[PDB]
Amino acid sequence: ANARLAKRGGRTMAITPRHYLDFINHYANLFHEKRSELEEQQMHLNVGLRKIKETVDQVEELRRDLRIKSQELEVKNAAANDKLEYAVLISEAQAIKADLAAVEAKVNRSTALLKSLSAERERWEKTSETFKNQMSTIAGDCLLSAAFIAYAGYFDQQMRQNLF
Amino acid sequence: PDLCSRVTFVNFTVTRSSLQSQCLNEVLKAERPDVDEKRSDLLKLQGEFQLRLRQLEKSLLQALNEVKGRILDDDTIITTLENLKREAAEVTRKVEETDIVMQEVETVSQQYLPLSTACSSIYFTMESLKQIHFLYQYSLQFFLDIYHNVLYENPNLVTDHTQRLSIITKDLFQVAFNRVARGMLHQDHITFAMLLARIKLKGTVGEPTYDAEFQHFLRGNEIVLSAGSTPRIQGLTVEQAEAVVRLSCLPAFKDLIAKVQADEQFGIWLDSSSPEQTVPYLWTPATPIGQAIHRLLLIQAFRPDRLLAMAHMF
Repeated sequence: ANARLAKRGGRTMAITPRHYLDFINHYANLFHEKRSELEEQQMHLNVGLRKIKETVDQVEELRRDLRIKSQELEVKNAAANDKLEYAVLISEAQAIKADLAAVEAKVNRSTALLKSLSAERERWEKTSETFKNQMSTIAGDCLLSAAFIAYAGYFDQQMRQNLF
Repeated sequence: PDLCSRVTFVNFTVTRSSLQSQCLNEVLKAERPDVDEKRSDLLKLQGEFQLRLRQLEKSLLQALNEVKGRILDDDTIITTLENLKREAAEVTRKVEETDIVMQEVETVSQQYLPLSTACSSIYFTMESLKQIHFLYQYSLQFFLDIYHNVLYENPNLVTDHTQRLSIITKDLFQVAFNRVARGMLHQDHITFAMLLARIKLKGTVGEPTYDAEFQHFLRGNEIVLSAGSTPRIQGLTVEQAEAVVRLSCLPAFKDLIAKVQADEQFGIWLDSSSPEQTVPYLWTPATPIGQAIHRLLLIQAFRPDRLLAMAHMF
């Protein structure tokens, strides 16, 4: 490219092996920092997805407890109707129904939380799947970027684009 | 090379896109100040909202990273839900600002895109102008001073945008030619006028971009000529014959030899006298500018002496 510019008749600067050493050092530093960044991002995404899985498991456990103790309230109400001591049974049924209200409110709130966080999950899983492809291109991307950042600093936009 | 080895070069040149954006912003400020200031405010608000969205993504990642427990049994996750809801609402509110930005940018584009294209073309012509005589070299501050003259010194200072844009454009072309040719030799004034004419011709719609005949008019001597081709010597010499053969490759000039042989009575409008005022033949309809281009090609083929006068009248 320098020879072509000289044949064209413009003004050029002679290149030196210092530029090659600078380019290779930039390649090494960029490769290391990009590898660290993607590794930290994947670690954070894995933590987030594992915690979402744990939250879904807790939601399922809450649903199972809700239906089991709903059946328990139904059985207790049937027993109280058969036995129709009574005041204590009524108080126990009222306490169980208040627990049902609290548990159902928590279940609905957790379901709303899951619905709201599904929009983040549907992209987080896609990024985690795309990580395998995006980690295999880091060498070529860093080579291109280091070559541009250490070599194409003197020319104009057209010659920068031509070299790239 | 001793200094070149030790340092890396960072060249801050000027690009067409940057110059077009800068000129568009300047003409917006000097033409529609309210639109310009509200566009700047909307861009700033969009940038800070995108920054807020990225901060929210980072905060959600950190909150889901560093609580170490069950999400369903905590109140920090409840605050997280509240934040997700409220800032999903502001993401929803982003759309109306985006629509207003789209309306503003489409109005600005449809009103002042050819002006900014002319801005870039004229400045790049002025920069490439140094290849001729290497004495005059102009900077970007010269162009910015030209714009401070154009946008702030208006005859009949109209208050109508449709006429004002055309007035600004033609005043720009005239004062650019004046301020450049004031410090530039008379031998190249016709060259700069031709370049400005090419810029305005490309800008103006109606004339179909006369690239092929302009390329032939500029590079007709360097093209390969026919070998052994001997046209008629009834009223033209060997140089005129060679020029006619070279020009005959254009789609407009098909029956040139037949036409000049049939028009024997018109032996004066194409040879001798002053052919600039009256030219034979023609350019299907043709624009006056296209007819001028065709007559200029005819002048270059037949009487190359009158090229400067014909360029002046073109």
